[PDB]
Amino acid sequence: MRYIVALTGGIGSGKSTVANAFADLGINVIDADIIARQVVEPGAPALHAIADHFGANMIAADGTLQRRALRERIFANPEEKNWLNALLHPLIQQETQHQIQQATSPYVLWVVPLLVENSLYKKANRVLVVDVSPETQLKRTMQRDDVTREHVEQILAAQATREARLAVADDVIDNNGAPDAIASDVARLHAHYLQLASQFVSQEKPE
Repeated sequence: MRYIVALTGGIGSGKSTVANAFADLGINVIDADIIARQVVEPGAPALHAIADHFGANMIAADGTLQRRALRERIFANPEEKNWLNALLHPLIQQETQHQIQQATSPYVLWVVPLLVENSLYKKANRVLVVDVSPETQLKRTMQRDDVTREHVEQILAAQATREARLAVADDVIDNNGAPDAIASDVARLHAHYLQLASQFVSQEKPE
């Protein structure tokens, strides 16, 4: 049984930067997006039901998914998008706990961009939020993606607010100024998490 520390943050908060810092400390990272990408890769059951629902030509000859192609027709008929979820959802769910169970580190870092939006913090033991100013969010996204300021702002208005994230955070790490000052905080958090991880299974009283 692994202690699950969930990580989340808005677009451009540098989630990857924080996750890698924990990775360097020996923690296994389970990214929610990679999980989502794997359940629809060659061999996966999800490919099948896709061909049965949307169509046979949904899956290329080499068995791989026409990922960027499917993403089109779905947003062309967004009412099926909900369907394409009841299918992948339980699978994502299964793969995620399968990889939590496979981790050997004292605790795992579960990076969930939509932690707040999908209330996935209800499945975490600890919630770490990487926090930055909305300004920084705009800045970094206007460079790493080459988009207008009103394009990112349009995204921000679609994700949970900064405050909504802080409302469910157990720990918060500041990341709006050089991916190096992070070292200090991660080390602190990491030390505490090991502490929590080693005691949670047999702890008689909360905290």
